[PDB]
Amino acid sequence: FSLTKVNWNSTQMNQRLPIPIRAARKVGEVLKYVGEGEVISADYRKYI
Amino acid sequence: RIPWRRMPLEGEFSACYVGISFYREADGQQLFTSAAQMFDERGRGFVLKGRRARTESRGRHPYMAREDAKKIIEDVLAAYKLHHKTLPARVFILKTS
Amino acid sequence: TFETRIFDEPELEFGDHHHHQDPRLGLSEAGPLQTFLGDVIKIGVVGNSKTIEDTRKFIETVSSGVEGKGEKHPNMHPPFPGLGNQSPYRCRFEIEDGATAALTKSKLDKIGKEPDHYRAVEMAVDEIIGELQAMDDGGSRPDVAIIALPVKLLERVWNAKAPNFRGMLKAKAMGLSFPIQIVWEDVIDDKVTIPQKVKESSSRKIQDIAGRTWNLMTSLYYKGSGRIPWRRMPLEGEFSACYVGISFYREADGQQLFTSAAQMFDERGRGFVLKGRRARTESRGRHPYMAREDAKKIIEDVLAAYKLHHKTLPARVFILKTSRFKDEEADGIIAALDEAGTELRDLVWVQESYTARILRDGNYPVLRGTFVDLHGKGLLYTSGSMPYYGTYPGKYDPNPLLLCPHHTSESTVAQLAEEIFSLTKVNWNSTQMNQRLPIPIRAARKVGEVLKYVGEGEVISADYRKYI
Amino acid sequence: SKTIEDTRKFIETVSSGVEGKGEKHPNMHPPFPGLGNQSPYRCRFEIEDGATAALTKSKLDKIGKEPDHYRAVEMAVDEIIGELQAMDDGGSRPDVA
Amino acid sequence: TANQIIGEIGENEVRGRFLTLGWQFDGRSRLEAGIDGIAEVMNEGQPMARMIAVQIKSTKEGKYTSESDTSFTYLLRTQDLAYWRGSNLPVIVVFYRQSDHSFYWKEVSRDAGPGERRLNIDKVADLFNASTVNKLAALTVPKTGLGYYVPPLGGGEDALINMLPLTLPNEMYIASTTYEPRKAIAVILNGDGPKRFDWVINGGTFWSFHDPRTSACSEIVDIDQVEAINTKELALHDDIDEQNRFSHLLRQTLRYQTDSDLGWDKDHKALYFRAIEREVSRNFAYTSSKKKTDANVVSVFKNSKDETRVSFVRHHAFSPRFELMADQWYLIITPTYYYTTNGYAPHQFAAPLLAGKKRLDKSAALRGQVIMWHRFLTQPEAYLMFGEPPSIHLDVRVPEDGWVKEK
Amino acid sequence: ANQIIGEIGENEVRGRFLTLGWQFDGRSRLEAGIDGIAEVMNEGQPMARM
Amino acid sequence: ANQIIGEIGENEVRGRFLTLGWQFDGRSRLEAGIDGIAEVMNEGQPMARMIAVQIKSTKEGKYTSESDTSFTYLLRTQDLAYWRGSNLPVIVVFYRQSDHSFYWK
Amino acid sequence: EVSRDAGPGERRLNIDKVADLFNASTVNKLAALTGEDALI
DNA sequence: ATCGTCAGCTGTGCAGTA
DNA sequence: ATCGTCAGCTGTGCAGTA
RNA sequence: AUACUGCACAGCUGACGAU
Ligand SMILES: [Mg+2]
Ligand SMILES: [Mg+2]
Repeated sequence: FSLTKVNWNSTQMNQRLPIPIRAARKVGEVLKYVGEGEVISADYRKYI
Repeated sequence: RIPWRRMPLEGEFSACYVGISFYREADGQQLFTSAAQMFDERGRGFVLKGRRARTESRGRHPYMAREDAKKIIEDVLAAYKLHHKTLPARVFILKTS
Repeated sequence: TFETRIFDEPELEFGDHHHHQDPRLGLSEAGPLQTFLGDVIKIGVVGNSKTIEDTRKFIETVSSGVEGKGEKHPNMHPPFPGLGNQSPYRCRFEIEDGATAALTKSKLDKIGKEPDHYRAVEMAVDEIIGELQAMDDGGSRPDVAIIALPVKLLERVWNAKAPNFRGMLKAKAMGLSFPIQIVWEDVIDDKVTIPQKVKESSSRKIQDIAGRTWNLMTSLYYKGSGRIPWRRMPLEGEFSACYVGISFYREADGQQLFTSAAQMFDERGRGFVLKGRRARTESRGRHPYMAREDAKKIIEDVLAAYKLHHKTLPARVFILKTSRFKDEEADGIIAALDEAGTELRDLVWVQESYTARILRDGNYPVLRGTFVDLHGKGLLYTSGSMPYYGTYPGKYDPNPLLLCPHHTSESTVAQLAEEIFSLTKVNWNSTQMNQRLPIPIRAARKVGEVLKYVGEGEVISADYRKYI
Repeated sequence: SKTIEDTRKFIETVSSGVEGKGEKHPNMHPPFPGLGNQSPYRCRFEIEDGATAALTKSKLDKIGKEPDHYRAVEMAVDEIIGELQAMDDGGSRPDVA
Repeated sequence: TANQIIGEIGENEVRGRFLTLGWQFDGRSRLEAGIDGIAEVMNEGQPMARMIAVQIKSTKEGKYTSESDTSFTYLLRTQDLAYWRGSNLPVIVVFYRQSDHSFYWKEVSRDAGPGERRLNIDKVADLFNASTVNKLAALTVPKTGLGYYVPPLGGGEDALINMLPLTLPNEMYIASTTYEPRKAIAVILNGDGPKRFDWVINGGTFWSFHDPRTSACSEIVDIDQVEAINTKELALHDDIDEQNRFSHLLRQTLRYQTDSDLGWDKDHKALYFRAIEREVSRNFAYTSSKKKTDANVVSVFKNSKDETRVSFVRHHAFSPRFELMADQWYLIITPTYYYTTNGYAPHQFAAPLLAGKKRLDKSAALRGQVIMWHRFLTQPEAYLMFGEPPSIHLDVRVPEDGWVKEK
Repeated sequence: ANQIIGEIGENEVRGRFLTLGWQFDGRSRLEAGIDGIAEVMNEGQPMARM
Repeated sequence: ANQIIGEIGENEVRGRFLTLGWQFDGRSRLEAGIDGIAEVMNEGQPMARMIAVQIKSTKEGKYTSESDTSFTYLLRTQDLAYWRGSNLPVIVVFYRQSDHSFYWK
Repeated sequence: EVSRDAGPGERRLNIDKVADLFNASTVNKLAALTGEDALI
């Protein structure tokens, strides 16, 4: 419950999922279309 | 630079938080695994980042195997020990399966 | 020309995250670092009937604001705020009516006939420890003990004419819950014509009635409550470090020599821990120099005691030793370190003299902390003139302690000089600002001074409350 | 460590003006004006403390002990690159290293 | 007119004199006639939130009431005193001189104390300038002093250091030796002519800076030629015992070749000043130009009441060491006293005589002792040449300029 | 226009201070937080209170 | 540090100006470009009507191509277009801390 | 106004609109400084 | 896979900053 | 094996609180 | 012995070498 409003894409307190689940889902959404041999970045700003 | 972070409590051990989640392939019916490896900085900061790797599919199941789970934890521990110059005292793992 | 640096005065942590360079002011302004739950401290007392009563009136009278020596320079002798509603310790202190010891006046004249003095110290201290054990047996256990000696029982136990005192009685007292505190009557009575031992003089002039109560109470509060008065602050980017210091004490008679040590580090919450070691430190040699075995043992011990509390391993190890760093034991130290895995290392040596005695233009001596790098040997002035006071506390010839780091160390000498300058007023004895020799060697001297004659049974309590 | 302290000292010294070599051929040796209001860049350089990589002496000792020429330079280069990569991934990104 | 314009240019110039060491003098409207703008104390880019009320008078040109370079016995009024005491902020008094553009301030407050008629004794050492600025910092902080204080106000002063650099000679001489040192001292003692002893002998070879046939005979040395080695190739590989042998070489060099040959004490260390005759004074005023010559070297102290008995006589002593601090030598000094009852027979009670003056007050003469001792040693062959210690730079100064001297 | 609104706010603050007959004098922009100095008088009683 | 050197340079240049009169106001902190307004004194009465003055102060250190006889300064064309469209002459001065080199251009 | 009491500072000033006015009324104030049962 | 002829282009290092 | 040179290394007493 | 400052004094240590 403490790790809930750490998500920086929004500003509401009406957040249900915690930050690591949301970050993992957004990382996967962006990673869905990346082909093999391309460059993937560890920077979080490329995913939100 | 990060706008805000949760307040750490007093007296708690050092720890790193790892999520886990899955996603599809947008043409076929498969599933991957992808996640972040967040923890607390040495000063006043928060490190939220992914990993520079893509896990393979290995079947249409939302559960991994005993060959990349060890690798993920090794990467998290190496990323913590490169910055804090020591290994942490606690590992927190969150999963959707 | 020679390069130099200066350092601002380091602060001390207190209650409410408060940082200040003046521990009296920080204690009086923000309370202790760790407050006590109950507002009670029970203190034992050994003495004749005159010392108990005026001790009670002393405890009563200090609770109303005993002022300093004078109105001028109002900050080296500050006004004591008392023990009521504004206390530096925020707790009350009292003598319970179950610790009111007295001494027999029968076994004196045949002691005054003086057949032997070693047997005299033996029977006197055996009676003292017997009374303390009989006090701790009942349901009137005190948190501390005052061992204020009778005058004739002391004058003829110190200059009994080769005796020893102030620590041998502790050396046969590692079995009592309360850590004892011997107090000579010089401030407890504060009127008696005390002799000056060898030089037949009037008395030892001490000070006024503010700073005495201040540092005495501070020592009593640490020794009684178990809570800790102060610590230095971490920095936003500091790694994890442990401080170990080694001293080179003599025998009980002074032919062989043994090596004592200390240990300190931080806490997981808001605290500081300073321990000795509950083991013997035998010689295996005669010349005053280290061995591989003792250095490896103390390094393994400090690593184990850090991992017991923090559940991690420290990223930095700091050693302050009073002799040459040679490879006969540095191999053991380094091997124990990468056996653990600690990355940053430091090995600093002290006591090289006649190196620099820098002066200034004016009348006063140098400031507190003028550090100079003499092409590797960094000399610093832990004492000197001091601006918040407005005066110069000190007589003449302030010694610039220098740092000779071993070449295995990974840091610059200026950074280590700043770190040791932040590690001067951190020991839990008295409230004095100037502390030339650092705490890791200070505590090592303080444990070796009681270990140099008894280690035969009665293993030490490493809680440091019986070492001040 | 010593390289970092001398780098900070170098920046601090050269930010406050630098004298010319001599009066012989003045256009060959013009004086540096420093990063003040007379700066020939209209910007200033600062070394933030949140990202600064100090190299431990154990790793340098291991570098100076390898007899093989190729892999020693390779591992030194790779270690520096890993330090800079972990510098980049965090929230303490510098403009130039 | 004249007075108003010269007063406003005076307040402009003292605003600049405020500004030259921080001290942001923020002005105000002139509608009080007796207080200027409020100054705010600052410390090297950081304001310290400390403020001083300032007031400035018009000008001072030429001579005035008891005007002098040091005395300046000027007296002010008494009507303004209450006007200058009915205040909370510490009001400071300011005047301006057009002769050397200087600025007068020597008073802040007296707490309702009529001290004569407001004496302004100025230019004794320095006026309101870069020197003695902590006299302005310790104004709003009173003698009550709970926790508040002021750090030293910047400045930056030089300071001396007490090791004299040495320039050693160019050559050194070695030879073979098949003898013993107890024979050497015997032939030195029982020999006929004059002799010196600026040599040492190790177990295998010779160690000196003199001839195969020295002025102190040649019996101890061999019949072979001594070998000429330059001093820039000397023991620079290993074996600090060779450095110890060079130390004994330089030890005998300083012991048997000095200026106005002294005696060599073994109580403190090294050398000490002698007595020229039977219990007489010993001054030897000398200087390296400047404007002050030497004050004292050796004095005679007598009994307080028993005039027919002498108490003691003290001389000055020091002890050089051996430190190759980065291939550059340094002789290290320790100024101490040595006591006797006649100048030749050693004192049996010299322990508490070193204290006293070491106990009484501050140093107040250690700089002078360092200066005269560094000038004393810088004056057939001498086999030595001495230099001058460096002066290091500090960013901080002691606030004793703003403090009170010891009484 | 942040300097403009800061200056007009300072001037109007000084005007409301002074229309009741209370002194207030601003400072330069070399400060940090101390935006001015105020001394109080009432019916011509200007004591040196800061 | 460089913010206070400009203020003290302006103050002492004004002290030089007020030395022989030359009534100078300075500006507030709202100014941009041109500094305060000054006049010329005539033996104790402001006979001159008005003129504009601008301060320019620098630290210790020589100027560009300064070799014992001269130096050079370059002017931004925004400032030049600012002063060209005006109703008052302007003057430009220099630094004062080496040997108080108040110059007029 | 901010106080000078011992300890920490007092941030987060709360200002009302009744007695904090800068009119002639409040001139001399700053001049004195010198459970529930649910079911599843 | 070698040897003279001519014609030109990259690595690797030392003084000297005129 | 005590005498010299050189560097520590460790124990005991006064005083003055500026 | 509240300590922590210098001073003075004493003992001890190791580094080289002999008629
Ligand atoms: Mg988005
Ligand atoms: Mg004690």
